[PDB]
Amino acid sequence: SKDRMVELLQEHFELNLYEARAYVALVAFGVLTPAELASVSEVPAPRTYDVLRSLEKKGFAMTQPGKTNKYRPVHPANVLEKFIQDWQERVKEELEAKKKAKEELLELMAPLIETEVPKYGVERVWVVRGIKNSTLKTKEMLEEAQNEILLADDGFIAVNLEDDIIKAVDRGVKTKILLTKNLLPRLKASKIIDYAKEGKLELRALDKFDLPMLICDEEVFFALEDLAARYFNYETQVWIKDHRVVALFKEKFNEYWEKAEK
Amino acid sequence: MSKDRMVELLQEHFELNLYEARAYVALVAFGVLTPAELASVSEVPAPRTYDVLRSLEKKGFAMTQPGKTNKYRPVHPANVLEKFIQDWQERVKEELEAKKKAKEELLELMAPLIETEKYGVERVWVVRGIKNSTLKTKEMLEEAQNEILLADDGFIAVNLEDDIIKAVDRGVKTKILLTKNLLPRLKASKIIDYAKEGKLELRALDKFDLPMLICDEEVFFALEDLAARYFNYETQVWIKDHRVVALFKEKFNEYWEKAE
Amino acid sequence: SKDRMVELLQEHFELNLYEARAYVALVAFGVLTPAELASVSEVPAPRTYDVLRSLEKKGFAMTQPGKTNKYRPVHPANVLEKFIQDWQERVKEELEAKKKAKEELLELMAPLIETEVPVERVWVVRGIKNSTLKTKEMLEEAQNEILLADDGFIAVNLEDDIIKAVDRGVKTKILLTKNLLPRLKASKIIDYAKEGKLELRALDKFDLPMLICDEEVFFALEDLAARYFNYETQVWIKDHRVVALFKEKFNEYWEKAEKV
Amino acid sequence: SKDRMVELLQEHFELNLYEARAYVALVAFGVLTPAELASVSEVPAPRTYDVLRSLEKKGFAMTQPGKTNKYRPVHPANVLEKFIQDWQERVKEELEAKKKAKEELLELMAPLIETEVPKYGVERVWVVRGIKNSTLKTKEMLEEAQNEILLADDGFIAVNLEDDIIKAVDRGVKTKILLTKNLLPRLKASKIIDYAKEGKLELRALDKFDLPMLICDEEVFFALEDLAARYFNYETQVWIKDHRVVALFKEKFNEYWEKAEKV
DNA sequence: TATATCATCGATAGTGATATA
DNA sequence: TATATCACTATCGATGATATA
Repeated sequence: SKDRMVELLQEHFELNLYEARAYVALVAFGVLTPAELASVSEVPAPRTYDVLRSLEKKGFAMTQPGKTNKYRPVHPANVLEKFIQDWQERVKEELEAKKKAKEELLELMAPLIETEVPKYGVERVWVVRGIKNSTLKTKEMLEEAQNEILLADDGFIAVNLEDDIIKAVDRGVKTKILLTKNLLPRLKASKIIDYAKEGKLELRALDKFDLPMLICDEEVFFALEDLAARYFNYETQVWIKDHRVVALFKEKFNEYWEKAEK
Repeated sequence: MSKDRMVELLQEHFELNLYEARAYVALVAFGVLTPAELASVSEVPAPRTYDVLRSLEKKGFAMTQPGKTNKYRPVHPANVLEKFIQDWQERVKEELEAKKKAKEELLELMAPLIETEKYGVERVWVVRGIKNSTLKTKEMLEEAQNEILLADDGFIAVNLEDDIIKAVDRGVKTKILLTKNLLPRLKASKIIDYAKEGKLELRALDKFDLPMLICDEEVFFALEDLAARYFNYETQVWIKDHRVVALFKEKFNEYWEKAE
Repeated sequence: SKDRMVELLQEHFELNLYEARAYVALVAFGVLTPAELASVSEVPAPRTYDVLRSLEKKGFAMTQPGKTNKYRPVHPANVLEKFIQDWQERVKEELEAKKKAKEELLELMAPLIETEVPVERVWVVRGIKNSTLKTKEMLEEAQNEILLADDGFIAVNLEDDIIKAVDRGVKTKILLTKNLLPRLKASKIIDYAKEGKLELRALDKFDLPMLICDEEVFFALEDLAARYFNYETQVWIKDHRVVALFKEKFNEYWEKAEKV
Repeated sequence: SKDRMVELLQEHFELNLYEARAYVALVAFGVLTPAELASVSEVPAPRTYDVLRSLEKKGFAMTQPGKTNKYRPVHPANVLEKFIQDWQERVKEELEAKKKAKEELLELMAPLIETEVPKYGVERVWVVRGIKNSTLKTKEMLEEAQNEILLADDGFIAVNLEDDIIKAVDRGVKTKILLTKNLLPRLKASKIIDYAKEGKLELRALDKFDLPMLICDEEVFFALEDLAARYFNYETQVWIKDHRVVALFKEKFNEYWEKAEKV
């Protein structure tokens, strides 16, 4: 059962193999010198000196310093109990430290904490050119619109999104639709005209506007004008997610909005 | 030191490594992240983001977002951080109980070995560390038969009130000299009950250079070296010799004439 | 041995745990044997020898005349000061190697660089600290107009590029926040401002800082999280309609700005 | 060469192999996609994506975010210079941090600084037995005595150390020698008695004192009385280095001293 | 014998390669 | 073609064994 004594020492009292063996030897034989320890234990001769000295610091042994160091064991009923008590104080301090750390981390993370869940990533700028990619990107904006939808279309949009707008409107999203006159001839409803008549959305027409745009909440979608590209529907478009930037486009839209209607 | 301070604290007290700590701040910062997005916005290497995010969920700091494409959300700091300390307090409670079990079992195993602890023919021993003072002074108290002279600076016999009271019950004459700063510790103590009841003498003094414990013909004292104390390696001596004890006893009686 | 001393040593003086402890021990006790070091410290006995040998190689300890392997500490005032000196020295050495490398790189990349003309009309730059990596190209390419509303990051340290553009007869309007004014003391921009070579106004604040050069515009987005990680997004757009839009906003700010 | 450019990038601009290769490719070809980068560089296909994004953050590239990310290089004349400048600020901050750390370490170590050289160790307690070890230990005390030497000998000190005492005295060490009367018969004529007569040291004799001791400065050397052992000269002796403890023994010596007879 | 040193393990952490629809 | 993951290196620090004179 000496192995058991040694086993319980390493596991619950911060003693390593040799230190555990050394202490067990002391209790059993009483007073030992490093050399004597080597002959009655499994502690290597060369190590018994620092192992006994080690126990000395841990409170497991008392010593007679001299040419020949004598070591006697502390009564296990004392050292073992003293340890647990000491251990409990160390644990209390570590607990106080973890709690302090938590309070600090919480104050630091307060400003950084984000309650909005990123819908399709953290990117706030996206460059689109394809007809497919332009369509998907626009559908995302409308699908995620919550407050307002401002659409100034001259025809740069590759797809008719009557259903996506109407789906957005039925969700309670305020919608303003601005069209060029020579799009109405192809804009026979096909709803929207219906929703307009029913006052479910606003619909105004204008002959000319140079900066067509799609605004959804705090996002804007616009093209970098390229007349040739627009024909091939490969015109470069930009999506931006920023209230400052969108607020600017929103001012431009309202300038258009107050100038025409049919 | 804002973000980095957060990564600092996380690594120091919540067992996250550097990459895990960074990953968690990012999650909290951006709400949701792909392993790719994480590598992009953070100093966690791309090839490591995958395992790093998997390690965070296993540690309870991150949850795998519904569906696919490997999207991870952070567990709210108030939740994970509070939960971590709880579970840690839980594991500590478990260990504290295992220690108390081990002690009992060890004492059960060491009973046979200790025929005598009659503690030897040696008349001098050294003990390292003031925290280890009572590991010897307790044996002095239990063996005392006639006299006890204790001038405590707060370390000689800390938490040995019961052994002192017991010795008194055995008819050992006891004189206790304390520094006035130790008085409050004696409020609910049973020692005052014995002092005013005249079972032992108890006096106080602002300070005295040489704290000591005398029991019969034994004496215990500490040396004084600043460096040694910084390392918890102060030297304390126990001597069993009538001439030397008589010498220390004279010093005690000098102090005792100035107390209370 | 305050844990904080060992802490600082590891953080700022490139000692490992055992070495940091060893050095405190030396200073504490003045002279130590490898054996004595292991005894009084938490440095393993089997490691004290190399650890002390490593301390001398790092200049923190000197080998006592001996010869029985006794080690003394180099006084903190000496070793600590010398470490910083040598570190300042190595940094000076590296700074020169960097400037050499730069020159050599520019010489090697010369042949490659004939592919520079800013087809694409939009680019993104990460980090407000990287703004000028693009805004510098804008300024040098400016031919007709320059409209700069700076909050302190748009065109930091680009005074010379601005002055140069003006010299080429490019009309310049600079709108600054009043907190940046002191930075212009004796600056050459004021010399041109007072000489009527450029307009310079100040404003308490403005939401959308920007740089307009000809038909190009440069601006930053605004996300707190992104800034914590040095990953703020900045956009460069080359489009007359969009520039016209931003120029309208600029002219709104410009109508409210102090003449400076 | 391409190797030289990549080599200077890794060494002085905090770029790793792939990042360095990637940047050099950008400068050479202008605008690249991750897939394009793989076909004109040594950057592994699977890595080109995170490698290009990495440069993006370091200020070595500009990007068009989209399904297919396009990357353009920053002009090396700009990023390289910007780097050196940024790096100089980081070193500046680090210097302030090292210096601050130094001020604190100095304040913390001030009380701990030790000017006294041990000579024979840090031990302040030593247990000695035997003539050899008892003799050597006493010779050391006398060798290191600087201020005072107090000797109360009844014969427990074993070997006669007249020469070690006289050597100490000639060094300017104040010496008080207290002896038992029945040890005087063995001291004439040599040598201590000569120094006593010449008033180079004090010499007093006393019939009885129960606690013999050797005091050197802040060290005391005494035996744990064992008459049987003392005959076999194997009596247990203790050496202690402490001003408080030595001060106590010194009071006892002085008690004996005021009771002894001169010469 | 009592001085003086080595060997093995696991975990970081930086860095260049490899694998799956 | 993009995603997903691995593999090697050196250092640390913890722990159990070996080497001189």
